[PDB]
Amino acid sequence: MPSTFFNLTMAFSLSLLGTLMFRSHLMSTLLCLEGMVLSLFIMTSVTSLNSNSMSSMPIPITILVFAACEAAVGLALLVKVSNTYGTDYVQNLNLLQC
Amino acid sequence: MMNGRPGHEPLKFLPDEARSLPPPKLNDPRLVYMGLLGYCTGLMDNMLRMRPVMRAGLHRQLLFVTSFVFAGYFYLKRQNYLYAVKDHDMFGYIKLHPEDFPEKEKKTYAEILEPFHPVR
Amino acid sequence: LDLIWLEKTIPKSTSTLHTNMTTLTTNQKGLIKLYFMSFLINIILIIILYSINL
Amino acid sequence: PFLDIQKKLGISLDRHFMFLSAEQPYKNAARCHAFEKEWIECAHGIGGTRAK
Amino acid sequence: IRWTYARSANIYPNFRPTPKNSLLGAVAGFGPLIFWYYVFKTDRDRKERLIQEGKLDRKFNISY
Amino acid sequence: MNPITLAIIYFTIFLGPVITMSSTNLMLMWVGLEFSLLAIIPMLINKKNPRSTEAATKYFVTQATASMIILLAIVLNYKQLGTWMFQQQTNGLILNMTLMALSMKLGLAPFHFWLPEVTQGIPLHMGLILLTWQKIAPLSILIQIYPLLNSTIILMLAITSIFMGAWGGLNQTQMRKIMAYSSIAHMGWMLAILPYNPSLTLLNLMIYIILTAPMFMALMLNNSMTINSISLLWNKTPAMLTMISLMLLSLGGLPPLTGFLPKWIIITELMKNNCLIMATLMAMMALLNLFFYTRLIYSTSLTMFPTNNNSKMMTHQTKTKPNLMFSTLAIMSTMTLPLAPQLIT
Amino acid sequence: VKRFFESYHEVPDGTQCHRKTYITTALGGICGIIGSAYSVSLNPADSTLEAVARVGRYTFTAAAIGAMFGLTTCVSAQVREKPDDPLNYFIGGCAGGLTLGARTHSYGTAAMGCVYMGTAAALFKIGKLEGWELFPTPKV
Amino acid sequence: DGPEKNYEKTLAILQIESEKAELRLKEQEVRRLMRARGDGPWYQFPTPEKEFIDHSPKATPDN
Amino acid sequence: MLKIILPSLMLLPLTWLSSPKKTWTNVTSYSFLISLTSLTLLWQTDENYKNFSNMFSSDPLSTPLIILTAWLLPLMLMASQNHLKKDNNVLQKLYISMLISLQILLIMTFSATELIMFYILFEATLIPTLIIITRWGNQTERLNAGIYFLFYTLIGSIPLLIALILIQNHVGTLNLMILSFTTHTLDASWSNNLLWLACMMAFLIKMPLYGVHLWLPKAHVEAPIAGSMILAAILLKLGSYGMIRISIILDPLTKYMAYPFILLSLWGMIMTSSICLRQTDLKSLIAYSSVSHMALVIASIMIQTPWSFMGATMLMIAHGLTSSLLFCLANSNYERIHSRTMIMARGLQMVFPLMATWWLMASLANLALPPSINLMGELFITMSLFSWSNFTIILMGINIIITGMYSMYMIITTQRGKLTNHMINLQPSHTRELTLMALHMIPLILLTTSPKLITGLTM
Ligand SMILES: CCCCCCCCCCCCCCCCCC(=O)OC[C@H](COP(=O)([O-])OCC[N+](C)(C)C)OC(=O)CCCCCCCCCCCCCCCCC
Ligand SMILES: CCCCCCCCCCCCCCCCCC(=O)OC[C@H](COP(=O)(O)OCCN)OC(=O)CCCCCCCCCCCCCCCCC
Repeated sequence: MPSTFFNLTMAFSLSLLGTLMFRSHLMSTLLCLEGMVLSLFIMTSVTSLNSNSMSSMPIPITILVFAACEAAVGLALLVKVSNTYGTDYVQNLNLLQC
Repeated sequence: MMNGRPGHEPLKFLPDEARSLPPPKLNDPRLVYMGLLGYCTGLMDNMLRMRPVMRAGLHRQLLFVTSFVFAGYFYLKRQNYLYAVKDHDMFGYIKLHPEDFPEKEKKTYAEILEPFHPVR
Repeated sequence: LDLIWLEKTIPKSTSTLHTNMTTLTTNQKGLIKLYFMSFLINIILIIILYSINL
Repeated sequence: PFLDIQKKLGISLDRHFMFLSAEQPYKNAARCHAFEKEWIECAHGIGGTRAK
Repeated sequence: IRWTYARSANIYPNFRPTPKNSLLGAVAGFGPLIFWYYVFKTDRDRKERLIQEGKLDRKFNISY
Repeated sequence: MNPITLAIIYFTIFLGPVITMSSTNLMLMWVGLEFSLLAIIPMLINKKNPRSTEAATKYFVTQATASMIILLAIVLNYKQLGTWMFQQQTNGLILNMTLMALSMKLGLAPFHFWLPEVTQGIPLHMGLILLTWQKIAPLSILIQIYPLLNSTIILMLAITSIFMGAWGGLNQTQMRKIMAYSSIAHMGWMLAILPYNPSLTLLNLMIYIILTAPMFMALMLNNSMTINSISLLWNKTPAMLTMISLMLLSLGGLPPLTGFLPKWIIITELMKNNCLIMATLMAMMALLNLFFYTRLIYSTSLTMFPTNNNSKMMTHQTKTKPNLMFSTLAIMSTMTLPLAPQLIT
Repeated sequence: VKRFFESYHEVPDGTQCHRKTYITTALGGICGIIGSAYSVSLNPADSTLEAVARVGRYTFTAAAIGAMFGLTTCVSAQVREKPDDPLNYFIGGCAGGLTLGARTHSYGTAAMGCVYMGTAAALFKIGKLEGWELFPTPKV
Repeated sequence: DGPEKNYEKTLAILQIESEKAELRLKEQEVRRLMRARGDGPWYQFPTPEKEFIDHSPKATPDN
Repeated sequence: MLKIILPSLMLLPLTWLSSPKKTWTNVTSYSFLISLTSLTLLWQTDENYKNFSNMFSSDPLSTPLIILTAWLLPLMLMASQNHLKKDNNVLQKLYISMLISLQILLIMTFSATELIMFYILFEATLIPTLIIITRWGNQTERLNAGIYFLFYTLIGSIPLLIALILIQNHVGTLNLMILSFTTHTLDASWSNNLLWLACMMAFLIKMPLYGVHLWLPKAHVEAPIAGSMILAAILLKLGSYGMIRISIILDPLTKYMAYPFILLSLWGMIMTSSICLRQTDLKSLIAYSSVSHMALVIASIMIQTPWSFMGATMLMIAHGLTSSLLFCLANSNYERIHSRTMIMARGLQMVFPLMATWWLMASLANLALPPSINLMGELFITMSLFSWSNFTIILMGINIIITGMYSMYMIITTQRGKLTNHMINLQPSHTRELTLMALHMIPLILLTTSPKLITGLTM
């Protein structure tokens, strides 16, 4: 459990580094966001199963539902970006600087 | 800072203990200013809606003044209770901790030697 | 003393300083890639500051 | 909480599963139930600073 | 109007800092200040030393 | 939008921060933040232009990253302490994760690079409800854990927030961006007074909201997005120039306007806790904020910019746009300084 | 590095002059690396070569500022035989400002840097002598 | 009216201001001490609620 | 003090409810009655200070400034009535409202017994000066003048606010009499030096000191006549009252920290008098003369002699009256000729003989003609400065010589000489403007007759 939770935290940190460090694909950025979501699910589930906290067992389902609604809204925004600009490259969304 | 005190019943505008306090005298500068702000609000609203400033919406101006005085009176009662309970907790803590607040034997202007700085 | 050097020294120099610095701080390109690289730098610096402060 | 609507109305929307030694399904105690209970009855009524 | 504008509202638009006017402004804004500072400081320390040593006499000086 | 989805979206926008404040569980505060973000996204996207698309996309990715960092800190605290609240002995790294993520959510520097970006491109009522309502819930979370946070990082964030807010508001012309940088500076003041007295943080939040709302409403009167657009206000509605001047001076913090009171009492408490250097630096940056407010006053009220020929049509037509709620908030945000002991606690 | 920064003050001014210069140069170099990272992040270069070039230029400019600051403050304190006086720090901050102006190639920036950095160093020395708190823990 | 009215009004003003100054100084000292070691009404930070702990016998006797 | 503040407050509804054909008459008459009511503060038959309430107090120093403000307001209305004649009624009533707000806030500022309230009213009276100068000024750099004025004053005043809050936290009440009684010595540390500088620099900007005086000439040139009168007659003295109030808790390190400001004041009054010699603008000439006289006041306040304080206070009152009179005469010529050029109108003694008499009297007051309160204050400042250091008499002599030169040069180039016969639009005289000069000059003669009213705190 300590090594497992340490590498889970490192997986979250790597997914956060990928989310912060953009490449050309907003789709890849969203995928990094759900990498963070999945790491959070795994950490919460492992903690609840280790502590035998059946009162806190609703928390993984809660984060799954809420972050999945988040992902659906983000997919809708990516759809709007792609429909507006043909492609979903993130460098096109820069006309609000001025 | 006072939200964690003992006997703090949650989300109470005016607890019953506050009823031991003197109410505002209902003609005091704070409530008079609240009524003046209500009247100025009505006048400014008349100007912004492009009506006669004093000759239009007399019921509206009366409603503004009355609502401002009402809200100011009850908020002033709550604030008076808050200041009173702050002072009461302060004096209670001072009484309960007398070693931390010693009376200083403050001495006269006959033994202390204030330095003299001439202006010349 | 009035129309050249005190005016160059106090008010116009403060105005020029703040104009240069506001150009520097509002030279933003509007790219969320650069913005999130900036946010990553902020995260690294705050983590380092916590590590050295403890 | 910042707003004490749950304490004012007397309801418990989310206060009954804050910690491991709270109510559990079919009376199955979580780990360190006794330790966390003793910590909470120690810390109760004296505030955070005196609790620490 | 042109003379007044050139004398008042055009000097700072047509001023450019050179070494010469930098030195001139520095000396004209500080040299009198440093000189009078030294004059008044030496005079006041001389008066102070005289009055604590006791040799300076204020026979009827009460309207100081 | 039909009234059914209007009511549901607006109710969820209302429900998010209310859930966040009412809940004692960190998870339910997180889901309140989730409701707020998800509910407000369609209202930003509503106008259906590429600028609205950019603003919604940047706002979403920023709040997504900040919400995941919030969730990471909550999960780490649950692993360390077994409970769902940062009680007294949670890790300082976890608390700094919360502070950085909530500063990202609020939009203060050096996490402020999206707030003018998002505020531009959305309608003025969207900028209003964002810059007023969406900051109560993260500030509520920050207030709930005030005695545990790290004053060094908080003061550094506040200092850089007001510095870049003052410099930005000094720079650009666009009114929504001006309000965004004003928001950044005011949130810097809020965050600085947060670890010592959260009551003054709430007082600054209330004063900022009741000052920021009515001048957004005056912007929505003529949909003036530009300094020039608010500069020809004298031909359109000359009855508003005096209140615009008073609200801008109150936002600048000039006495005897009641917007001087938050900065004054914050400086008082900060000097009670002995951070003279921060108090003075924050005051000079507030002076720069007052500079760009005063430039706005010069543009709209104290001078008289040239107008067009169709302003004759605009004066011919009548309008009933300003509601009764504008004047009450303007008066309570302009002429309320002598009630300072009542305003403070 | 916190031990390094508090080991700056283990000896009075005018003593261990090389060590003081090295510590202040290191602090200026760290500030230059941070500023260069922010600069190449917000304002990317056209290629990695001149990106690293401006990183090196910013780091060297800030390191020169710190080095001349430490050397000038230490030399002034040593040759005037009084360590706990803010004038030495003011001359050091002015020397750092002239270093900034010499790197920027403008006497106007040199003079502004002299005045501002000398004032900043003077108040830093005053605060260190008389116990000012930059980051105070909440007491009331 | 006369000099005694102004004299005694000044005395009343001075007494009120001196009492206010002493009360402000004592308020600062009380707030400092209370935050340093919270044992009075103020600066009482929250604590998990005791009333939501199960005391019934459970499935595992080692509790 | 309430019996003066309240009817001045009620002047505003009188302004906004009066008929458009009667508002000037009503406000002018009732403001004259306000000044007459404000004359009751001179009933000072005993050495105790008039403490009216826990909020307002009167003083031998505060009383002349309050009376001067209450007297100045109707003269401001008289001066402003002409250039606003082609204006809307709401604009005229707004201008009168700004003047009345200035008058109220300045009375409350001088009668404030508590320095935080003093600062609140300090910025409160900062605001409508900005509004007046920037809205009713004439040419295009009035906005620049407003920015310089406001930001010089605010950058000065912010460390004053910090120093005041530190003083309140250290002592407990910051009430002026409590501070004066239970003051304590300062340990001559660097923190105390910075505290002293912070609580001195706000007033030093306001007076102004030399080197930070740059906001004043542009503000007076681009201001309307009421703005020039209110600035040059009240706000510099407001700064002066500021140092006299704050300096009592700063012993003893003002003795050595006074050195740069005295030197700046002496060399600055010499420099500004020289600028008055080679000045091409009449309003700028009066403005730089104001800078020189206020530099004299600065030097007296910093050397802290009782004779310096008394001469400073009398110079405050004298300079307020004579600078307002000079600005009024310059504005009369400006509404005649639509120009501020010093040399454009030359032979005005021919066509305005009575106004030339007023010009001569104003300049004779300016160059300190005895037995007037001008030379009374100037001579006592000279005495105290000579007692401080005997070599100050050289700078004083140079300043007095150049003062006489610029005053007589102004008279010679504006009244004396050949008449510019091309100026066909020279109306003879307004009874309003002649009354304005008379109401400026008669209190100067009365205060010359009885100088005990303005002798200030020390004597
Ligand atoms: C118009 C002039 C403006 C600039 C000059 C203003 C005054 C200059 C001297 C004072 C320092 C700066 C103001 C500090 C205000 C508070 C003073 C005080 O309380 O001191 C005691 C305090 C010390 O408090 P203390 O006295 O309790 O010290 C602790 C003492 N023990 C431990 C024994 C209890 O001084 C400070 O803390 C001063 C820190 C100031 C740091 C920031 C300064 C920034 C720059 C300010 C000016 C910016 C505008 C001008 C820019 C250039 C324009 C051309
Ligand atoms: C001998 C005594 C010596 C000691 C005392 C020295 C201090 C004296 C008092 C300070 C005087 C400051 C004067 C400030 C006003 C003058 C500057 C100005 O007016 O700038 C105008 C300019 C904008 O002009 P703009 O409108 O764009 O165009 C002109 C017409 N269209 O504006 C700009 O370009 C930018 C203006 C920014 C705002 C300037 C005012 C606020 C300055 C805040 C300073 C903060 C200092 C601390 C900062 C952090 C630490 C470095």
